[PDB]
Amino acid sequence: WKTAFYAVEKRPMFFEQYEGGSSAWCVKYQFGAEDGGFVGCCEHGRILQI
Amino acid sequence: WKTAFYAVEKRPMFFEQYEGGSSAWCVKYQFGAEDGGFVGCCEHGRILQI
Repeated sequence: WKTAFYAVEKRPMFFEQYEGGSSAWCVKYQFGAEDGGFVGCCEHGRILQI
Repeated sequence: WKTAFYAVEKRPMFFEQYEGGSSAWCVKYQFGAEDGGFVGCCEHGRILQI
């Protein structure tokens, strides 16, 4: 797995109040994160199935 | 009435500029308050009718 697959990390989670839409009663919070992944040469590795 | 009917108050009326929906050419304002009441010993008072 040190060469079969790969994970790219860009930005961890973030939380923030969403000003606008907040009508002094319904406080609306927003959050997000960003990252991804992909495969290397998918020959190093196999899958045992029935 | 000092013991027949009770009026309960929670929050004096509050105002606030409604952020969101208010822009460089308009302003939105929003107010609210919380009050209520109930009867105490309604065996105290009496009513006169026809």
